[PDB]
Amino acid sequence: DFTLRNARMDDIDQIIKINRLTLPENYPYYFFVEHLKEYGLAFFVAIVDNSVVGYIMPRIEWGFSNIKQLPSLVRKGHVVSIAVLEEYRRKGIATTLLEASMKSMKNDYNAEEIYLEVRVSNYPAIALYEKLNFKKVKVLKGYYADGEDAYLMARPL
Ligand SMILES: CC(=O)SCCNC(=O)CCNC(=O)[C@H](O)C(C)(C)COP(=O)(O)OP(=O)(O)OC[C@H]1O[C@@H](n2cnc3c(N)ncnc32)[C@H](O)[C@@H]1OP(=O)(O)O
Ligand SMILES: [Zn+2]
Ligand SMILES: [Zn+2]
Repeated sequence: DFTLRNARMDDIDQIIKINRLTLPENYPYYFFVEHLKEYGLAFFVAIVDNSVVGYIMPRIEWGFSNIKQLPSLVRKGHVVSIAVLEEYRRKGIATTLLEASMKSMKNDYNAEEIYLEVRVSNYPAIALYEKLNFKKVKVLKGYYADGEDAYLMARPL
């Protein structure tokens, strides 16, 4: 099994190892800390055997909606990053991480929608998001450094 808690400063070292193990977008350490500091209530880690094996890093933004047809300002949550170590996958960890963060985005930060980008070939992540009722909003052409497209995916909270 596993447990969930809010991320702390001393988790950063492990969050970074997980990020570099699982994703090509390898942010600097200060990028993680700023999100921990500013939006920490929605920033969660998954713990197995006393170690972090998964994380979700949020940002709460103010600006134009990804959902509403006409240009309108909203508080929107942004899943900047989420990852789970390979050996602990398919156990419901990312689902739980996402759910906890979405709840905090709504209850702590009063966000009314949540969004993210994901590589079009990332079927496990896309499946994960769609299972949580995210919808593909549009294709972002050449979004990634290597030129791969992303799906912008979003939903109300
Ligand atoms: C904004 C984001 O950062 S975009 C990038 C996301 N992060 C990454 O891609 C990093 C590498 N990949 C991973 O860490 C993981 O595969 C994650 C984060 C996508 C999923 O973590 P998991 O804990 O394994 O997801 P979880 O166990 O909650 O599974 C939820 C559902 O997603 C789907 N899913 C997860 N993995 C797969 C897979 N390999 N194949 C098909 N569907 C999958 C399933 O529908 C699953 O439910 P089910 O198997 O019971 O039917
Ligand atoms: Zn993003
Ligand atoms: Zn709270």
